[PDB]
Amino acid sequence: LHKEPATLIKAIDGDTVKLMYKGQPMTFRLLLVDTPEFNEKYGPEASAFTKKMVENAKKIEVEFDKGQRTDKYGRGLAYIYADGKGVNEALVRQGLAKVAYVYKGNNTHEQLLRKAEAQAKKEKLNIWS
Ligand SMILES: Cc1cn([C@H]2C[C@H](OP(=O)(O)O)[C@@H](COP(=O)(O)O)O2)c(=O)[nH]c1=O
Ligand SMILES: [Ca+2]
Repeated sequence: LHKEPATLIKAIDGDTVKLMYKGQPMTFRLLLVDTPEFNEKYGPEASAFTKKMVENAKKIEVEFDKGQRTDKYGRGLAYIYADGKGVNEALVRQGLAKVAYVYKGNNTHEQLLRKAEAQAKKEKLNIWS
């Protein structure tokens, strides 16, 4: 897989973000994770965490997996990085997302994220509390 440039347009919630990618505005949905919706428990904390991560970043990158790059809603499906750090993994590591929506052929970072989830669950963090 390879990292490509993008710039923040706007934070949306825990696992969606609006980015400019190849010069066009797109909503991105983070692969392999699921944050609570804003109205659910840890929803607000998940949104705040992703917001801080992407807003503070000097450099946002998007990384597509091997499979479909857009979902049925026209959202881009990617791993997103903020100053080289995985947002997807950071959320799971902090117990603010669950590994989820693991579809065959877009699952390159599955095992890396499951290892993160295990540590968050061990630490009883947030969702796992
Ligand atoms: C993360 C992801 C979600 N989706 C679709 C599946 C779910 O369809 P449904 O809307 O019919 O439930 C929805 C979950 O996204 P959200 O968790 O943002 O709601 O997004 C994909 O198709 N591919 C993906 O990789
Ligand atoms: Ca969600």
